Amino acid sequence: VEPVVVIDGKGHLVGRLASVVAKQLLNGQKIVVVRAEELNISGEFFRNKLKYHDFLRKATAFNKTRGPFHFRAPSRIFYKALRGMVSHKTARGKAALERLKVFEGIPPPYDKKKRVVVPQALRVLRLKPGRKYTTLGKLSTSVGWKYEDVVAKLEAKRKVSSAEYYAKKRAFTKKVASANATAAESDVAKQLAALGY
Amino acid sequence: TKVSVEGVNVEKFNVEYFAKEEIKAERVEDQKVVDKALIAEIKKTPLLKQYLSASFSLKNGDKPHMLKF
Amino acid sequence: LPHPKIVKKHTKKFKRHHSDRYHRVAENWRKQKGIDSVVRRRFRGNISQPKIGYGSNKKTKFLSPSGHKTFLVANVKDLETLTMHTKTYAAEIAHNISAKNRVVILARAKALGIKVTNPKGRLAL
Amino acid sequence: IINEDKKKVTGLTFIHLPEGPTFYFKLSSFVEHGRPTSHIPELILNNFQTRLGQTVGRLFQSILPQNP
Amino acid sequence: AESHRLYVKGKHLSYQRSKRVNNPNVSLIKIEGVATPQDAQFYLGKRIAYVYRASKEVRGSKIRVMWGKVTRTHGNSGVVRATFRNNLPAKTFGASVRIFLYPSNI
Amino acid sequence: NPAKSASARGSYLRVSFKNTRETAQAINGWELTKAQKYLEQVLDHQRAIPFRRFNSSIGRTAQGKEFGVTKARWPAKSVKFVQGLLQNAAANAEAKGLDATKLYVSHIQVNQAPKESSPSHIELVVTEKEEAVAKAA
RNA sequence: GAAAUUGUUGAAAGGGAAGGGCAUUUGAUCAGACAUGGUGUUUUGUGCCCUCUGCUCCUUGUGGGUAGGGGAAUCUCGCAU
RNA sequence: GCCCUGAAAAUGGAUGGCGCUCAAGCGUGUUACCUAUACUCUACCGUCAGGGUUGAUAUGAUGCCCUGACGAGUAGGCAGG
RNA sequence: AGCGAAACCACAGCCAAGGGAACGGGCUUGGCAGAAUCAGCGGGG
RNA sequence: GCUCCACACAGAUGGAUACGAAUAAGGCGUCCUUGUGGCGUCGCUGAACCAUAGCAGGCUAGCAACGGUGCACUUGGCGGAAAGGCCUUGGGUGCUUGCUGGCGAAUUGCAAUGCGUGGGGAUAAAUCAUUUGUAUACGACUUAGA
Repeated sequence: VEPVVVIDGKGHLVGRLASVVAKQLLNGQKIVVVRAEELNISGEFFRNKLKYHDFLRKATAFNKTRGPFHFRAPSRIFYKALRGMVSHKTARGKAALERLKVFEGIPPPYDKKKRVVVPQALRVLRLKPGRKYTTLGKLSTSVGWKYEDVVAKLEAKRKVSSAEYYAKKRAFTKKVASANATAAESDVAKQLAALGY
Repeated sequence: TKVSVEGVNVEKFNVEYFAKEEIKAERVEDQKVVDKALIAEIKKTPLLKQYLSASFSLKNGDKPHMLKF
Repeated sequence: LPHPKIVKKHTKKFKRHHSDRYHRVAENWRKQKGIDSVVRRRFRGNISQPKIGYGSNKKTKFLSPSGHKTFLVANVKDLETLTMHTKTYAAEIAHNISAKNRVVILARAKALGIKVTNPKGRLAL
Repeated sequence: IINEDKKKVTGLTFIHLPEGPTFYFKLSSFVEHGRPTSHIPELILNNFQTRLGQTVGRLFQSILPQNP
Repeated sequence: AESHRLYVKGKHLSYQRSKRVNNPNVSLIKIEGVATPQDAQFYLGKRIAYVYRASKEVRGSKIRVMWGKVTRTHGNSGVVRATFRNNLPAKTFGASVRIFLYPSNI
Repeated sequence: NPAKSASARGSYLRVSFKNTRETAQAINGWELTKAQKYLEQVLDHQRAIPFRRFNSSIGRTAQGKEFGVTKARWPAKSVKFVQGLLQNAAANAEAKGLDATKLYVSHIQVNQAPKESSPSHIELVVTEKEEAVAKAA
């Protein structure tokens, strides 16, 4: 298939996404998730914002510091989520979340390299059209993550510097799709077609 | 892909043709009798002389339950 | 011999329960007898106990890897009883027979065609 | 000619080919940090007053190089 | 020139198990691209090799092997059952297993 | 090689076993001179012995930092026996005609004795450190 | 001169437990034929072989032990080449 | 019918966890698949039952076989080592 | 710096919840957890 | 670390094949009246795309192109999120299956994938020992000394 399947959250459902991202490591599959912050979920916002804090309270008694550590940053939010379906703790586990990697944003060296998605888990394609659905970003923040922006900003950058890229490419092709077009229709070609190609 | 084979004399070789009790000069004489009586028929079809010289392999996306041979 | 393929049934040693934890309790198998014992009640995961089903195929019993039955020979008279069963029995020279005596049991068994299970015993070159 | 009884080397014979003064030995020791050169090595011999001795002395003098 | 591959690249999933009790004799193999039991039927009874380097050289090659057969299918996904001579190690759960094309029916 | 080593046993020694285990192990694998000098320095409280097994209630000192330990002590009576031994071993080697400058305590070892008393045998063994080599083209 | 138990050395393992059972991997290690023919022909050479002459122990022919000569141009009867 | 309400505190807390929302929830239907020491079949062990076998069998008739069924077990009983 | 006991000893000793039976200490599901060691409280069993 | 000697040797097998945003919408192409603009067209799976023939890939003869590509160099530029890479200019040198050739393959016998040590030498620094007290149960900490 491919050795590294850089995924991409951007419109997925923390769950589901996970699960599969999961299985795939368990079955020896180096993944890498990006744009964590643009991960989604189900339900209103003022929920996930609960189904969480609660989570927050948790924490330990006698010694708060030793206990259920409440990570903020998206990435991790979603991590957990996942290190939660992988018998983590046991060689085969550790041996996984060993195979994982979840960045917010989409820093190098991944910027430069195709990503992809996981049908079987996009908002668009699973949530009964028009239904309440939260979007990490806020949901992180709302509860600590101090950067939403940096990401953001130091984003827009990327997008740029790319699209730009694009172009240059779109320009390129066009030429091909043109050469091939013309130098298309001469024998040789023909033939192929017969077979199909 | 089938060739013409009927031009070939093959009945010389049976099992016993393959005992051993540096290559035998007898064996190489039977090669060239077959081969030259064969090359001719491969030369009829386009690209077959080239097709045979190449190596078969599987390429990424060749799922051999789908594949036709 | 064109012997049957010898099935071993159970190759592990039948150790005694707890013969591993305590140094006093020995690897020599003994049944457990307390009625609160799990071994005696054969709960899952717990050690396999010798039952009669593990019994070997009567055709192949006693047969060693060579496909011969072991047989102890003390002296060169005792060997020459197998004069007729070279295909079936293997002359195990017995452990206490000396050096000077052995070299003589090997002379005959080689001549008779008896496969000795333990040559090179005490003996050098 | 070298022999093995068990998985260990033990006997070592040195026969001279015509006529034939012929010896036999029992190696005891053997083992394995030098990594020697292809230069030819010097001989030394120690304690051999006996005439039976300087016959074995008289062996090895011959069986190893007189080049060094 | 690029490929010398005459085999289909599957992964070694598990031992056939339950919730609780695994039998290590039946190794479960996913094969590449195979999705159904129908597509799998093709692979039934081809020889598998699991391949791996070890520390020490044995026969002039550091590169050891185990061999075995696809035996039957498993559920619908095309995950397939497979038995080796010596069983596959478990430490190799999620490792690549080279599935071959002899014996042909085709 | 036994043609290269000198040993020196001492047995049924009225020394704390546990302290000896230490001062021995402390000195294990040292060039005899650097070794003997070190036992003078424990005597003068310059350096201390890294107690490692039998060490409950040893007061932490900086001298432990030399080794990798926090705990370390200065034990007189133990070392008194061990440099007594080393001195002997040195002299054995000089009867054997060795180079004392290359010497080192290859193997030292201490195990209890019969007995309340708590006595202890010691056997240290010293060896020439073999070097000196060349080649040609 | 056992075991507990103790030291030294070497190997291995060790993220708030170890030892057990099923199964394999890796590492280290141990085995692993004074096995060497079988058959059918062919030169010769010998003997308990052929043949000449016997001598002796005993129980029933369907016997046993052992000398002297000669001879392979018949003989595979045995055994070596 | 589903949904909110239809009160319960006090160390952080659990549809088992993660998580799930045109479900991975509820109701129902259809098929496919997963697996027990269960069932089927074959071999093996042992036990029980029924037998075979002598002008004697190319192995101790207290042998050597043929057929079939069966196999949890404390006190306790019987038997072979 | 030396000399130098004894009592005691199945085995180990992290939380949270569940484990029906005034039974949780080994089990189930989680949170977690880095070697090594010294000084406090008078803290719980 | 530099230098001198002595030794020691969790699973690659054609290619991770770069827009962003929306999804009751979007690409992509074209005309410009420069727009939430028109006309054209695509999608309904990567089943694609690009690579892909040569002793596990040899040794040699030309034709046609003036391209493709490998390799150390060289010019200039870009990349700071984890840049640690990505492009380009110039020349040299291979290879070219774009086209046609000329040789070799056996017997492997009918399957069993085929960069650390242990000492020296030179030199950077830390620790111990000493000194100071802003520190101190002991440590640790702070100072000072060719």
